[PDB]
Amino acid sequence: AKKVQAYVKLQVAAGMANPSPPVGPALGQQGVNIMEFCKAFNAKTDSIEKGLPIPVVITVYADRSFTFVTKTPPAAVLLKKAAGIKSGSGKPNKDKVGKISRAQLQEIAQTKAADMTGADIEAMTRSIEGTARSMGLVVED
Amino acid sequence: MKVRASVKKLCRNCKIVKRDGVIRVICSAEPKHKQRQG
Amino acid sequence: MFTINAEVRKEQGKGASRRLRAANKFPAIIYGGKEAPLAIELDHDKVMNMQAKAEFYSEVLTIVVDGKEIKVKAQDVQRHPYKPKLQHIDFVRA
Amino acid sequence: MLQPKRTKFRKMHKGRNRGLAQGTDVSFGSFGLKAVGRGRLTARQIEAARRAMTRAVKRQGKIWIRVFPDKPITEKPLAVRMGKGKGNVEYWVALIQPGKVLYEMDGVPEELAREAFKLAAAKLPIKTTFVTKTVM
Amino acid sequence: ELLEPYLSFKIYAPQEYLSRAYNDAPKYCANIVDTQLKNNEVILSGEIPARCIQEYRSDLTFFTNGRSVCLTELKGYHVTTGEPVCQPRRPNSRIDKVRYMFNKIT
Amino acid sequence: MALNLQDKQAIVAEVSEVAKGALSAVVADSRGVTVDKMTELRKAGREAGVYMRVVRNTLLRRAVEGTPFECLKDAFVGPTLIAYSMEHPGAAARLFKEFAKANAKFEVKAAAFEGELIPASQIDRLATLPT
RNA sequence: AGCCAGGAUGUUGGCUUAGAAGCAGCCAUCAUUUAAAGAAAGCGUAAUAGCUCACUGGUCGAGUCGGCCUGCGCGGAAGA
Repeated sequence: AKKVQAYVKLQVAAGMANPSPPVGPALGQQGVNIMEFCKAFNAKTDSIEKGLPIPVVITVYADRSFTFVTKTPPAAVLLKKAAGIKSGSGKPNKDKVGKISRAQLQEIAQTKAADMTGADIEAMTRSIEGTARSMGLVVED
Repeated sequence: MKVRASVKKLCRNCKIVKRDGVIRVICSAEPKHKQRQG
Repeated sequence: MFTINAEVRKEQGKGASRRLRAANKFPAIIYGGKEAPLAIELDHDKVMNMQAKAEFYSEVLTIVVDGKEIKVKAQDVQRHPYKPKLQHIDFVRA
Repeated sequence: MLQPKRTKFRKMHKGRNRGLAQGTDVSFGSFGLKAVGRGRLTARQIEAARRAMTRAVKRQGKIWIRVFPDKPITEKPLAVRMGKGKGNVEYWVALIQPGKVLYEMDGVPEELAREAFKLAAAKLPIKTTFVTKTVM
Repeated sequence: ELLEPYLSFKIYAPQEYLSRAYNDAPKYCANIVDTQLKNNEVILSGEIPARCIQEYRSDLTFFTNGRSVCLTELKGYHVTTGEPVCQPRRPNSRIDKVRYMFNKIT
Repeated sequence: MALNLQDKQAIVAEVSEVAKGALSAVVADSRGVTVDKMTELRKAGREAGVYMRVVRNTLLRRAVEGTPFECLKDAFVGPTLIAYSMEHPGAAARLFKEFAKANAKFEVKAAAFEGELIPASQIDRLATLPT
């Protein structure tokens, strides 16, 4: 397991193939081709969905392309199609922008557990749900 | 170099000495922070 | 731990008061009830460190003079004009 | 610059600055810049020292000014001989006795106010310090 | 409302200096743009106003140690600029009716 | 650092984990990574939960201070950087072998895997565990 | 006090979709894995990355750090 060399977790919606205003120079900043994030970017994306910003490892070598294992979208953007409102903070405690419940967010939390690291699910629960708390969202426990 | 009447530590790596009675602030990091008098 | 040793004054007035307060000790007085007021000088440092707690200005103190203990309260107190030190205290008897 | 809105008289005697101050205790804010030095803060020094303090704490906090000039100070025009009447009031000042609380501040951390009062003190001629409202 | 030229400015500089060229970006009115590597060479698609574009050749000439190279072409009349909306005189003369236009002003 | 109450607290807490503990092993990551934190401790999550304590605090007057009341043979383990590894579920579980295997699994070093106490023995690679 | 260690996945987080990605400004200032880790004091970035400190291990082995009060001193202190 080699350490830091070039891998960076940055790209927008997984449905946006070959970006240039979003990523562009950021993905092709190194020797890796701009084409590498369209022909190979949707090779794993199509299996689930599109339009979801999902981070992926970009460990660039001298071997043209690179090795990668795609991970899990951020809880933030997940709370739009699974929250109702597409917005978020700006006014955290100043006003209650939205709300869910532990019965639904704890329900979604363990799905991301393949990427999450915890001794037990409950922990990841209060973690991700607290992430929801930062958005001005208050859990309906 | 500066020769101010007041010579407080600018950077973190600033160190106060008192060579030949005259107080100085030598900085191993930034050569601009080197100052005398005070 | 509110307990302060304190001797009895003898020479009252601006004269001995200043000689005394300029000797790491300051004058004070305990008065209240039917008893006649008892002028009482006490050590400075201690009481200076005592006002560091709010309970010094509420909870009952026990000033020890001539063996006899007097339960009191800090009804009044005079800070120094600007220096971090006291000048006089009025212990209203509890 | 602070200045009285109309007064009974336009000019007044110099007078001496003797004595201890009355504004000893902190009465409004939780902290304070007590004046140790014996002097006479002009209006420009108060407005200036306030600026370099109202900005030091940003939009947050609350500041009180425990002093006000109300003493007109006259000056003789340059190249004018002695006599021919009292000069013209060029500026207003507030006399400052030792132990005189100048600025008060609340709604700020003790260290933040500790730094804000270093700057206002820097602006003021008289020697100063830092005080905290002791409960009774 | 003032409008100024903002022609795109492609540039090719060695990758080792490529970070330093980014420092030129802050010093120039031109916006950052998409770019790509080309072997040891590096390339980027700039987009800066013509009014400041003339010094850009000096900038690439200095940063590259003479290894710098670049090209550009005018495009996009839309842009907007500041400040004070300064304008270059003047129009117009050698035609009848202009005196009536001067009369219209007052 | 917090005073006697907290040091002694964590220590006595370690002592309570020996009262219901069993097999233990050594580990010394002079150059460890948090990446390995998600291997042995993620393994802790693979066993049951948070309870497992690597509690790396082998000061001769700290972790060794809790030694005279439980397992005095571990007193010689004291020197150098050392992190005791107690267990609770499954007597003589597989947590021991995971230090030896993990060390060969990109981890630089692991206190020369000398182990601790069940047969009152020494450095011994043992698959001989109840499986 | 010095000494090789460590100082994490989403946080490209919502924000004015040009970015603010611990660190322009916003408000929030999560909680876990834990010997420890602020969703961060400084540095460095177009923004990342990156380099540090907080903090905590161990090596180490005895006093040490920061205010207050004052005494006496140094600097600030250049003329025919």
